[PDB]
Amino acid sequence: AASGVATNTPTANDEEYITPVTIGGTTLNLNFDTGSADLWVFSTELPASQQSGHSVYNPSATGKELSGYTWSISYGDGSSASGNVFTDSVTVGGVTAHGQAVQAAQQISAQFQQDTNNDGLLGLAFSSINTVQPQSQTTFFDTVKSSLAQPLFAVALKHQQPGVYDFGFIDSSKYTGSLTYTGVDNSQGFWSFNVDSYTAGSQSGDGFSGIADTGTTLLLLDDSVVSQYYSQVSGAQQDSNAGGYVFDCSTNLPDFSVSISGYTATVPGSLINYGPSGDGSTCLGGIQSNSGIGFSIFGDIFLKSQYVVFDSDGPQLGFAPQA
Ligand SMILES: COC(=O)[C@H](Cc1ccccc1)OP(=O)(O)[C@H](CC(C)C)NC(=O)[C@H](CC(N)=O)NC(=O)[C@@H](NC(=O)CC(C)C)C(C)C
Ligand SMILES: *[C@H]1O[C@H](CO)[C@@H](O)[C@H](O)[C@@H]1O
Ligand SMILES: *[C@H]1O[C@H](CO)[C@H](O)[C@H](O)[C@@H]1O
Repeated sequence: AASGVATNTPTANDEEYITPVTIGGTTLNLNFDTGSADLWVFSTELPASQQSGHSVYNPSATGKELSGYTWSISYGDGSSASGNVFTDSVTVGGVTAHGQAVQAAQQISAQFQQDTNNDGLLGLAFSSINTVQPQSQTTFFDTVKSSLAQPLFAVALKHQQPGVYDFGFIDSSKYTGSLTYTGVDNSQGFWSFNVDSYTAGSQSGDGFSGIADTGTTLLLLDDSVVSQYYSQVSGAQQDSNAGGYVFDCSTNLPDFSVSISGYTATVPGSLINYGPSGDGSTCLGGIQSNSGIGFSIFGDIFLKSQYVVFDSDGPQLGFAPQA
């Protein structure tokens, strides 16, 4: 049976996490994304100027076209990418997926044109929302999961330290105490779970649903919850140059917790200071608005507090405080 450890590294301020992936013998640095289901890469089909600063996939060297197949994906922040499809050998953490669909980029939006930190994305959401047309393809995980010792993966994302993606096994040294599991709703292709209640510092409220999303930087919550949280942060104000609510970097931030099948998942206030806001001299908050979508995005700010098991049996999510 197979298993492996893929090492992730955060970019500056932990904006995204990058993990090396070998595709047909070329290693690319990809953004592992439990919020989407596409494995797409910068490729030799992009204009040369857009290849600069990246490792790129050359499908002609090792890939096998999926004849007449295309892909086009659009993400929450407005970014997008599109192209055509080849199958190839894809190795993550020493685990090789043979005949894995690799989505070669022909077009990339401005955001990807300005991010030289990654060479594309490796989706880890359910394969049902893979965007390949006319028939969707399986993610790296779904391709290999019956070959793994257990059909799961697990993630430790850290603040300014390398972390792990564990494929096919649970590393019990990555958390304190025992895991608490909660059922997953995969009906929209996400690792969606329910929280029974929340605590935003000195205030608490009713539950909601959200998705475990390694591809999103922040913890995105309902505006009511954001407002409740920052009402407790002295001098907090919206700064559109920075991305949302900002505050003095020396601020002692309240904790944020959620109730998950009787387990309290707590994000310490220290992790809710995302980093210098950029423009001037404030820091950006790790909690921000979900734009009114009616569910929450449990992005990297939250994940840095937990070890999280993504188990296809169920499916279910397992949580415990990171160690
Ligand atoms: C259709 O699904 C997706 O796009 C999923 C899930 C989602 C659900 C509901 C709403 C938004 C997103 O998002 P994702 O995690 O695959 C996707 C991947 C990214 C590389 C583009 N992330 C995002 O779109 C999110 C925003 C979001 N959720 O609306 N993007 C980010 O967090 C971006 N972060 C910043 O700009 C940093 C700044 C916030 C300090 C990104 C560069 C990583
Ligand atoms: C993950 O699990 C497999 C199966 O036991 C091992 O072979 C591998 O070394 C790693 O521990
Ligand atoms: C990724 O790298 C880190 C340290 O180099 C981990 O220890 C893993 O085993 C992977 O090799």
